[PDB]
Amino acid sequence: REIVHIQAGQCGNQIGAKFWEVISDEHGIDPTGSYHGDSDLQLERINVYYNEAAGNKYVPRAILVDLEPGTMDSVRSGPFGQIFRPDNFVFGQSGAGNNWAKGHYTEGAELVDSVLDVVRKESESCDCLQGFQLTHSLGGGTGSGMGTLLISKIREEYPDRIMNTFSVVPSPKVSDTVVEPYNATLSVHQLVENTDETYCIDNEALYDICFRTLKLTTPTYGDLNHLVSATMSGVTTCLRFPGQLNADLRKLAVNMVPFPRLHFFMPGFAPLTSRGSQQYRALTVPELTQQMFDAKNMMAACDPRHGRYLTVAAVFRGRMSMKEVDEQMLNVQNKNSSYFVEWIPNNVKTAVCDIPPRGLKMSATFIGNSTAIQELFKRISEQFTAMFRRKAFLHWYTGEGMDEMEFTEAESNMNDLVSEYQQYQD
Amino acid sequence: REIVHIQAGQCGNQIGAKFWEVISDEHGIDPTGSYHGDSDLQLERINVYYNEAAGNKYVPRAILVDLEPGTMDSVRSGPFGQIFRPDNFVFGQSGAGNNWAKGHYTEGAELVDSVLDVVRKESESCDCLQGFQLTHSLGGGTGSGMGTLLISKIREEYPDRIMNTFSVVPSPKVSDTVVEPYNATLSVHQLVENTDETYCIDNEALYDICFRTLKLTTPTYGDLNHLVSATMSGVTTCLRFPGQLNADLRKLAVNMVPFPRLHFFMPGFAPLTSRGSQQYRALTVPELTQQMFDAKNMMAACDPRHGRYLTVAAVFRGRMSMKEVDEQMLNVQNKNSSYFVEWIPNNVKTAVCDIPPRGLKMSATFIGNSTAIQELFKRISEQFTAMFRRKAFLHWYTGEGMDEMEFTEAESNMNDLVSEYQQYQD
Amino acid sequence: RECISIHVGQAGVQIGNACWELYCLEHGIQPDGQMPSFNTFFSETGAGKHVPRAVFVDLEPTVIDEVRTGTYRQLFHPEQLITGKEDAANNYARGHYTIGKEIIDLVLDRIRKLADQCTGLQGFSVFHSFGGGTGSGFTSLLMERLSVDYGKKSKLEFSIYPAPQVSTAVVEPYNSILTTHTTLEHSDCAFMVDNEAIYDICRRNLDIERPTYTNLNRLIGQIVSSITASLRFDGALNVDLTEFQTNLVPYPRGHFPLATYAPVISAEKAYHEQLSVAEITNACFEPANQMVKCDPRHGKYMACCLLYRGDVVPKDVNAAIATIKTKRTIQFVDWCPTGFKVGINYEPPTVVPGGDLAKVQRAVCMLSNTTAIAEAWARLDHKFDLMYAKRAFVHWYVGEGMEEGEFSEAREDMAALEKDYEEVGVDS
Amino acid sequence: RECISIHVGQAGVQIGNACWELYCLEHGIQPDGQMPSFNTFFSETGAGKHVPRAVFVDLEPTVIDEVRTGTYRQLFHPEQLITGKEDAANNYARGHYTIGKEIIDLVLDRIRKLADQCTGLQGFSVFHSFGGGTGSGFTSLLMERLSVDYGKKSKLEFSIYPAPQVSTAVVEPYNSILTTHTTLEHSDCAFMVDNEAIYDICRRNLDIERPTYTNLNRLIGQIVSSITASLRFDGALNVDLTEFQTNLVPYPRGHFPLATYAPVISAEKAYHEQLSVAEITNACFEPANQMVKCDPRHGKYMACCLLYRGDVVPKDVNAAIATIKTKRTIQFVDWCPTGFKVGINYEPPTVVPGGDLAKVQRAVCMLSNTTAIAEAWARLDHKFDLMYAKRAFVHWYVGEGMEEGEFSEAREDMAALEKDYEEVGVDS
Ligand SMILES: Nc1nc2c(ncn2[C@@H]2O[C@H](COP(=O)(O)OP(=O)(O)OP(=O)(O)O)[C@@H](O)[C@H]2O)c(=O)[nH]1
Ligand SMILES: Nc1nc2c(ncn2[C@@H]2O[C@H](COP(=O)(O)OP(=O)(O)OP(=O)(O)O)[C@@H](O)[C@H]2O)c(=O)[nH]1
Ligand SMILES: Nc1nc2c(ncn2[C@@H]2O[C@H](COP(=O)(O)OP(=O)(O)O)[C@@H](O)[C@H]2O)c(=O)[nH]1
Ligand SMILES: Nc1nc2c(ncn2[C@@H]2O[C@H](COP(=O)(O)OP(=O)(O)O)[C@@H](O)[C@H]2O)c(=O)[nH]1
Ligand SMILES: [Mg+2]
Ligand SMILES: [Mg+2]
Repeated sequence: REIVHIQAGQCGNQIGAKFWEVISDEHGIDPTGSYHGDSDLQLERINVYYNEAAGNKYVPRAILVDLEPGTMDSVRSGPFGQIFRPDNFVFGQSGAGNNWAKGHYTEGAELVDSVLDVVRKESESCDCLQGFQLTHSLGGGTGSGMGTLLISKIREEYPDRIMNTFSVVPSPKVSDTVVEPYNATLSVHQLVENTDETYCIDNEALYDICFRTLKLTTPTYGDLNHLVSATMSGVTTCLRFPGQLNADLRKLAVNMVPFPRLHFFMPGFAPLTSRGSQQYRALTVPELTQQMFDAKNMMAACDPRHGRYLTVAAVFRGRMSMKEVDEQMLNVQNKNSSYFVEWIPNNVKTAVCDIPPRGLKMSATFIGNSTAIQELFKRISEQFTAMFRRKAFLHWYTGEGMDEMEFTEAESNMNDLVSEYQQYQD
Repeated sequence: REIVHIQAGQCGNQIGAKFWEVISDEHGIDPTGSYHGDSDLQLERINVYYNEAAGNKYVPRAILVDLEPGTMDSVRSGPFGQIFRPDNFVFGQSGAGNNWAKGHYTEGAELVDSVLDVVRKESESCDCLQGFQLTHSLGGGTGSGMGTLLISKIREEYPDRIMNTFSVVPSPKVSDTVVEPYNATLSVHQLVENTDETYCIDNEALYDICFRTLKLTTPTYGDLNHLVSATMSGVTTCLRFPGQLNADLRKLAVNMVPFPRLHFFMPGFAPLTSRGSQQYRALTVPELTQQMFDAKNMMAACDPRHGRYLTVAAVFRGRMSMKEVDEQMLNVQNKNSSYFVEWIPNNVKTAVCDIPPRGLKMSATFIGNSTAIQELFKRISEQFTAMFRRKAFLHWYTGEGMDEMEFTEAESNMNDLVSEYQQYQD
Repeated sequence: RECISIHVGQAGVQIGNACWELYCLEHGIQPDGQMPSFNTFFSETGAGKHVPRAVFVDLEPTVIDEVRTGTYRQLFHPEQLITGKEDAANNYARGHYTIGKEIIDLVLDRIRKLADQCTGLQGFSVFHSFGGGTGSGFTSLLMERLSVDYGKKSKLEFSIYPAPQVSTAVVEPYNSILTTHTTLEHSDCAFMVDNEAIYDICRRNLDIERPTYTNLNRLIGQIVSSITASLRFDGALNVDLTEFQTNLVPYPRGHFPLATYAPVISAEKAYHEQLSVAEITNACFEPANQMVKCDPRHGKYMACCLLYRGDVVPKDVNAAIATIKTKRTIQFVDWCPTGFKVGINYEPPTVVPGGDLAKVQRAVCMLSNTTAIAEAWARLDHKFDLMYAKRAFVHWYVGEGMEEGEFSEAREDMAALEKDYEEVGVDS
Repeated sequence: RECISIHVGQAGVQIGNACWELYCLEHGIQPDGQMPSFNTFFSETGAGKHVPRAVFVDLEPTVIDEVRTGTYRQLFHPEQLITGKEDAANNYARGHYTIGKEIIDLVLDRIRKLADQCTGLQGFSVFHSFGGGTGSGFTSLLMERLSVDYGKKSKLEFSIYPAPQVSTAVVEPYNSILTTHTTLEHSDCAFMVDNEAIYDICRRNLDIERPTYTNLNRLIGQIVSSITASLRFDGALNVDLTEFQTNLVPYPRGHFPLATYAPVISAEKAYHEQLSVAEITNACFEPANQMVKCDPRHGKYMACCLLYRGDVVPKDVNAAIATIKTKRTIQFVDWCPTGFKVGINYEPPTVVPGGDLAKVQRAVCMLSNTTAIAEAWARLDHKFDLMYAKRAFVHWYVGEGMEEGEFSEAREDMAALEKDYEEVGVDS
């Protein structure tokens, strides 16, 4: 029944800053820590993410990890940085510098032991864990590097808990680190087989949505990470709150994974349009389904109609009829039958929660597992190869002891995921 | 049951500005978007042209298209530009410049894909489309050029929907573009066989009516496009509202087209006289029929008594007896038997609606298909030939890749319509 | 002893509106169905509400919506009110085939439901128009199914006869020709009236120069009630609908009895004038009260049925008949002796409050089958021919799957029909 | 004369919520249990509070908590409300085995406690869904134990039939196939309904285009009450649950009678319309009121049971039966003569205040076993096959200890079941 969340890397720490904000919004918990809500449900299932400390203080069940105090400090300095206890800030001193080898292989490795100890302390604080969630970037040093290391140890300690992670996937246009594909390649090599599932977030796609449908001209990462948190929070609240359908994360995982190795997801979100049009929108189930199916409302820079859909999850929040939902999902399946895989009859699955997100009447979360995902892997693998041949920045990595044959195997493994998507693309 | 309207070109955009104004007048819809009427019928069949968006907002089911933001902006700036959603403004940047080749063949072609996507989104928003209507100029770059391109694709997607268009036909005296007959020729070549029907509006004739019977000395295009919208709105309201006769657009199309290729129409309108005489007018069915038959009340610069009438539609709005209407139409047929074609017994058909246009007790719309129409084609074809031989401005067109043999075929096709009118003129 | 009314198309439904209004007027039926008091047409609920056993079909929502928003919306059961979304467009090709054929199954199942509600289905009658898309298109489609399921029940049709001078439907000849082909062969009897002729009646006998359809249909309703309400009510000679068929249809082709109705008199014209049974029947043989523009003197009679309301004594009727048989110029076909059906109901004639017709104490309806009808077909023949020779409007049918041969064929069937009239005209 | 209701899973419990609400409506039971007035289902306390003899199982706290916070939280005994912490995840492998198997012992002991409270346990019935983790997983686990301890008691199951078009559970075929394997062999009879078919009922007979599960379960509750409340109440022909089993199950396989219910009528549709017993039963043989999307005309009937509420006279029933036997197109299997069970209760039909269905004076429930069910299995066969051929999602079961052979086996058992339907279809 409970979940532990660990954030890492500057990305992960800033995403989590919005995530937790939202969760407390959902439950009426003040930036200082106490509960000042107003709904029974708000406290009722609070356990999944909060420990109530003496005084009616709620402690977010999460660990903030970094290798630079300053980022942690900036998190702590805002509202909701006060709700986190000092003991959840685990950090070192001297960066990682966006270096996998430092993060995973060497220096960051050193910190992980202290992180894990706190993890253990929290695992004991829970009655019964459902699972763990981690937030991070695929091409980052602590985000992926150190984060991955941690994941391998947590999974080891808890094989029976859900291990998932959401991660920022290097967008085709904006890479920061020259070896960002290298770090990503290494994380695939480690993560894929050490996780139950991973979500693919593309900032470029997010920037398109924010202007494309939301028509906004000023977003920052906090605004885009709001959208990220909308999908993350969407998933777990249902599990938390009363609904109609089947509201268990593990069951979601079961329904979305047809094969042990292909567990990559494309998140999307509805409704998600500018205020101008809000006066011209109608709120129906087909309306949400139109926004959910549309590739432009995906947060991943993929194109599901290019690939084939293996699995689709449609999560609904708010009062909807069962009939309408059933029929519209069927219609989707029918009309987009050319994209769905024939091996899975009725490949579109649903989940229904009766609690709407604060401020909306209804909402829906799109989760997909298509073959289209392989295109991201292909882009990375290719870029990787070029760098691999030149050893760009690999003296930094090999200087910290990372061996090229390990990287070679990582490359293969990327190619293996692509070939397996092809094996089920048919 | 529903209709989608697309406006294009500066002409089309300004005509539509009046058209939609009128439709909202008909239903009591405020310039800002909400419904503030007062009749049951006003909302009852609103679906054909409006989507009700959340908040009792009505969205006109139409797309505004241009290649210059400024025209679009001017439309948006007035009342009823606020009722259109931003998503219905599809435009590029850099004109067309009244160049078919740019509009259709090259640059405007690029935009059409985004237009069509929105079209598709609306086709899904409808329950059941009856058809589509487009407003444009025959000699214009985006009006005809880009507009035609769009039509060919919409027809392709929906063979089973009504495709009609109203278009400004180059008046003998006022052409703006030197190659306006060229653009028109090309549009015939493309449109005639890619449309179910097209209406022929002559501004010169309109300027004569406004002074001739309406005795006005200040009109602008908005006043003349009011008259245009009177005929357009006249047609669709009946379909929308309760009547006596047969109020379906498709049925109108069926009754007015005797031959697959000859579908050109001459709109006219009654009552349509100055206020002075309004104190000396009587309102009877023969009164309307006198105004309807009279060639001077036609909006097309043709002369129906010069040619032969193939089909006539008389649409009536307001309470009239069936007897009177029947008898007067018969009388018309009888007295003007020398103009009607002998192959069609009782060539004058009627349609009756019981709802009068706001402010009038009664009104009638004249729709005709005569052979006289061919005279317009003849004027254009001739002018075309001269230009064709000289290639006036064809370097602009051939510079954008338009081939002269395509134009040659276009010329033939114009001549073919004339010969077919002759074939049924007898 | 039950029957079903079927209203297809605007014409069918708007006429029906008048008809059911009149039946309400016949018994004092409230808009909600409450009747304080004719179960041959109506089905009773435990609230004492009665439901008119009828089906309303329109492929365009509007007219049925007109019903749904009027007073009689409470009377009609929502399932009786059947509507599609799109029209036939004046066109058999869509009415009978492409469009109407999709909904007809529903329609039939509502009919069958009512047929199961009937305990002794005597039969039914269909109200429509010869020129329209649903009016004639869909209509024949229905007959195609009803004649299978209800093969032994009365199949009476009532249709508006296309006015020779005014018609709003350019392909009406084509529609009507196709219906001939398909209705002749399926239906038992089709009756028709001409709105133009009716206008002349309104202006000459009612003195009204402003008739609308809402006037025109009241007059039609009168005629219909004489044969529907009053034939179920008590009289001397209680004539049934099956009896009507058995007394009006002489051949297995169709036949097409035309309506004539006298009295049609304005209130002022009723003053200062005393009608007798005989005088009313004199009026019935006058061209002037002929409800179809076709000259009674042109053709020869084959059938004739006179149905009486109110103060009618058979004694007087007998005398009247004697004079119409011998005094008039009514030529009749050899085949027939003058066995004219006399229906005599004690049930008085009724008048619509706020209507045009005067309160009368007695009334006579006349049905007649005359050879002059072939001229009506001749009208259609040429109108069809003209269009068909040019092939004007042909693409509006061809695109729906119609065949040109079929159209020729249908014309030929009409020609055959005309020839059979020719045959009957030849006395033998 | 007692029985136990068992509600497993959300579907089981939320349906149960409607069911127990209806039983409260049947007798005027207050949320606190106070009843001023059916002890076959209820156990009485000295306060006059009655406890519904039922067990509620959910492995996720939430739904039971919904009960615990609602009005009926006072009605239910805290021990009846059993909850785990974690879910089955749509998965038999956890529902039947890994997770649900841990709590089941508690569950059984509460059942046994109630069995000891029963003095004359007639039997019980289990509410669940064919696709879910607890809905079908745990459910069969329970049957495995209940069939030992209560081997001679009624083992009736009610389950939601997976909609062919909409399903939220991607491995539902796999779940349902595994249940077939284990339920066929243990249960006595399983009934099922299709929410999609129900939606069609709601939109056509109730005229509602917005059904939620809270509507859908009211309708289910109606059907259930007819066979649960009214079978314990007085009538002409008082039919027991054991009698139901003894009159509905023809073979030792299972059988799966499907529900049909007529009247399902909106208040406005009830107006202007008079239903008789015969008319209601006519509706019962219409595909249109079939609660499962499976065509009654496709298969052949094997069993049929009609249960009557309110104003039903056997006299009329007899006539109705005569016509359904002879008028309809109902083909039936040789084996069977038409001995259709007629249950006739004087107990009137009841309606939920604020519900959609009209107050009716009489009502008929129909159970039927048709050969068309094999097509439902065919649907599952291919859905299973597709997944299984690719081995999509297989790791979610394998990791819990499931065997691939087992899955093949279960499919084969289904195939055998289909073959037995084939057999029955062959007349002999
Ligand atoms: N007497 C009478 N004739 C009518 C009435 N309404 C229409 N008609 C006539 O019937 C014909 C009109 O048919 P429409 O209304 O065009 O068509 P429809 O038969 O309802 O079916 P669609 O073509 O598909 O709309 C014309 O000949 C009219 O003169 C009416 O209320 N009374
Ligand atoms: N009629 C009806 N069907 C329902 C209801 N709730 C769910 N269902 C259907 O039953 C199935 C859903 O099962 P779930 O809710 O996912 O699962 P569960 O069986 O409760 O058990 P878990 O999978 O472990 O949560 C779907 O086919 C739903 O359409 C309900 O209240 N009424
Ligand atoms: N959405 C999102 N992406 C971020 C944020 N911060 C850094 N990123 C992305 O993360 C990548 C850089 O890795 P970084 O987080 O600096 O690595 P680390 O800090 O060394 O673990 C780039 O692709 C950025 O676009 C953020 O707050 N939101
Ligand atoms: N009635 C009418 N004609 C117009 C309007 N605007 C331009 N026109 C006519 O359209 C022709 C010019 O084409 P234009 O609309 O400028 O082409 P485009 O804008 O490049 O697509 C001329 O014959 C004008 O008389 C208008 O608002 N009303
Ligand atoms: Mg559940
Ligand atoms: Mg009509």
